[PDB]
Amino acid sequence: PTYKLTYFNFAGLGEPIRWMLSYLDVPFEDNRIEREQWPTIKSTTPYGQVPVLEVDGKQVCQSTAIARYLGKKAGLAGSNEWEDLMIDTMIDTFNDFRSSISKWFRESDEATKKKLEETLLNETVPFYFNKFNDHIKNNGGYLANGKLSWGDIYFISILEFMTTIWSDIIDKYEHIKALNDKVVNLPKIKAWIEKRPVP
Amino acid sequence: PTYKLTYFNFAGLGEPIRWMLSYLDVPFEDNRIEREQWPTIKSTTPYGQVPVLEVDGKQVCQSTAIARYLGKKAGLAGSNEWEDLMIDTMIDTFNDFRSSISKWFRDEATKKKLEETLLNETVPFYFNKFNDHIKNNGGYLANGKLSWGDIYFISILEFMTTIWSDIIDKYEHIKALNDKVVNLPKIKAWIEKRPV
Ligand SMILES: N[C@@H](CCC(=O)N[C@@H](CS)C(=O)NCC(=O)O)C(=O)O
Ligand SMILES: N[C@@H](CCC(=O)N[C@@H](CS)C(=O)NCC(=O)O)C(=O)O
Repeated sequence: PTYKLTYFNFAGLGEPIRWMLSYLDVPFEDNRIEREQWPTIKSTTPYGQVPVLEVDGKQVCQSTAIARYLGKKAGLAGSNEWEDLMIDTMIDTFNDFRSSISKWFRESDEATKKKLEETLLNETVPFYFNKFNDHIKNNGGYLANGKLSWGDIYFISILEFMTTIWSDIIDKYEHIKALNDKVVNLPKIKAWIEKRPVP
Repeated sequence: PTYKLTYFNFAGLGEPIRWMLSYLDVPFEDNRIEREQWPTIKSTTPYGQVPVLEVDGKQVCQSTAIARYLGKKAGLAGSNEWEDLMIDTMIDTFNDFRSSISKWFRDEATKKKLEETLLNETVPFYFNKFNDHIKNNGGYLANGKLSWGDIYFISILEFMTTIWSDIIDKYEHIKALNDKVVNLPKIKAWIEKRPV
């Protein structure tokens, strides 16, 4: 198939798809958009947002849906419906968490924003990350089913983005950091990290 | 297995799971939580929220994940991974739409303003696209055939209609999809026995 990814010129929600396509070892166009050109491109997307992955000429959006699809293609999904449920539930929970990051990112009042960041760093992150940490510990060192999934790749690629703001944030969570080191050293993901544009 | 669904005593995000369990034709305990008891129950849930579906005692959360799981068990998912992507992408987009709703649900004059953006901007942006998608793709959200996404979509829209009675009336293909789904025998039977 042909693959063309459109996203902004940073990691964000494009990166899970880039990592999955790299893991899949397929060529793909990495179409990156500057923030300056976004009001132009916005009206061209199916629902006004990126990422968009064009597969054999058909535009598909939603980072999670696409990651799962590529995960199936990659052999990084479940062996049965229950195993896929174990992956899906963790990523939907992660996406509930990262909604908090989005609220903080889009706040225009600086003092409120500082208040969101405080709540985020001292209540929200511990609440979710202690559970994620305990879950990974008790699930074989992975998000789900004791084995590598597209969920692990989605989780780590997006957490890496957080490390660009709060650099130490995942360090104290031993099992999150252990999954992080494992994923970024998958050879094709490692390669992508080495060759990817480094803003 | 045994199934126990815990959610509040209204439709909301529990209703897609109730509809899917009904469509699956399996017995389940419909554990409907009153707001008064929610502070007690909240700490017992995996991540502080409902719905929670207990499957032979194991707690699973996340309404979309559960609906997809039950969808696959019910023969209402895709025939291949492309077809499953077609369902999954529409529902994640619908969940983006829903996210705008959730903020309203969370001062009665600032509520009145959030509600004007929802009805006047957010709803028309999304529902025009959903309506035309359904129109030009066989009368369903994905792949020209009934999926768990249709169930999820219509059940949550039905709950939105209990607040904004005319919200889908101008979207004739959405309304038509609604009418198809709620007249499915297993669904219809649920709608008749559920709390008023
Ligand atoms: N649920 C969507 C969220 C996509 C999304 O939020 N895209 C943002 C960038 S991360 C965007 O397009 N912002 C530009 C805008 O909203 O105009 C997904 O997971 O792909
Ligand atoms: N992504 C979750 C969202 C769950 C959610 O937002 N649950 C709300 C009710 S619809 C809740 O439990 N509110 C009570 C609380 O947060 O204390 C899902 O789809 O199940």
